[PDB]
Amino acid sequence: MPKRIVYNISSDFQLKSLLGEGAYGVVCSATHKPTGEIVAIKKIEPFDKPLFALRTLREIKILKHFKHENIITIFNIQRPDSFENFNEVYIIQELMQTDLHRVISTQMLSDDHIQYFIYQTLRAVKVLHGSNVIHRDLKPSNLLINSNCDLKVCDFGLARIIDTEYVATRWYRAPEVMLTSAKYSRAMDVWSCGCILAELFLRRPIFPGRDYRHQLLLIFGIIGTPHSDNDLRCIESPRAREYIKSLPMYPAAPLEKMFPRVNPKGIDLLQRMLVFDPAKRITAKEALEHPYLQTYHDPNDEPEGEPIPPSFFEFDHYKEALTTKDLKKLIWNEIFS
Ligand SMILES: Nc1ncnc2c1ncn2[C@@H]1O[C@H](COP(=O)(O)OP(=O)(O)O)[C@@H](O)[C@H]1O
Ligand SMILES: [Mg+2]
Repeated sequence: MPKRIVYNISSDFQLKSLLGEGAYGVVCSATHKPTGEIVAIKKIEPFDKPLFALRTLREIKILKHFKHENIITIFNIQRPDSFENFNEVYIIQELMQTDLHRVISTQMLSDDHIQYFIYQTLRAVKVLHGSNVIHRDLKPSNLLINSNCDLKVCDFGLARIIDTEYVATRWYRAPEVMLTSAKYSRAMDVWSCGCILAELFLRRPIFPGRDYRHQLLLIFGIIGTPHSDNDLRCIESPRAREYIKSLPMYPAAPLEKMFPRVNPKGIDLLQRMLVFDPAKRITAKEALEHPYLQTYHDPNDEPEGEPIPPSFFEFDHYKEALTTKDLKKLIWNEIFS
């Protein structure tokens, strides 16, 4: 483990390996000496900028509010010693074996495993959506996987309650999001799920855009360029509609020929997810009922979720901006709840 990685945690924990390292979070596996149980600990420094603190607060509230087989299980959160020296949050969770990005990049998955993985992802999206929560950052690296192929979603800080900012990786973001100030919608998560399913089939990301322009170019190269007014109707900005009209007119690609080895039923489901008009995209519930997933579908074992009021994230609607001191107290009081 790199010496540059410093955790200020209980002596009952012995850090083992670095699992993830970014500008927002750092994740390591650790041995809980007292029990010999190995866990994952996510370290976050949330108070340099408001966006980091907001992301931290949403992540911990969602983690502590949800209980679902396809949502990572949180075990504990370190209790800070003093409000003054409180500058790091440590989230203790169940240790998973790997993540779907690593699996896709290292394994030749069978159609059955692809079905099971997308099924579990959609089952988690169903409960979030039924609770009026959109994830906004679904992608393979945020899907945790165990040896028995159980999949659990993580990284809930970019979530919003449906009623500078961190944004999802461009490769998995819905087109309408990069074309205007689109209203939050469940359809954006479904788009990400479509990108994840396409990636499972292709074994590499399907829309690896180098930038905003390129991303839209790759997307339309596959789903087809919306041409008529009716198609361009979902786009609010007239400037955005004009820009789309300046792109080449691509027809929808023949996926049956683009994926001759893939299960036809899987391609059908994929085409129902990667639709330009967000309103025409299949819902998570409908996707679970799709023939491609009949082996796993169980209408009596797919939690619908319970509505969460927007006030759960009341801070997202503040007029007079929140100070970092305001956010520090909010996170502190959430830890002790
Ligand atoms: N509970 C966990 N068990 C095993 N690995 C994990 C766990 N949580 C995160 N990871 C690893 O750490 C990476 C980053 O974690 P993530 O929670 O997505 O934070 P970030 O906000 O930095 O993306 C994941 O992509 C995964 O490889
Ligand atoms: Mg992540």
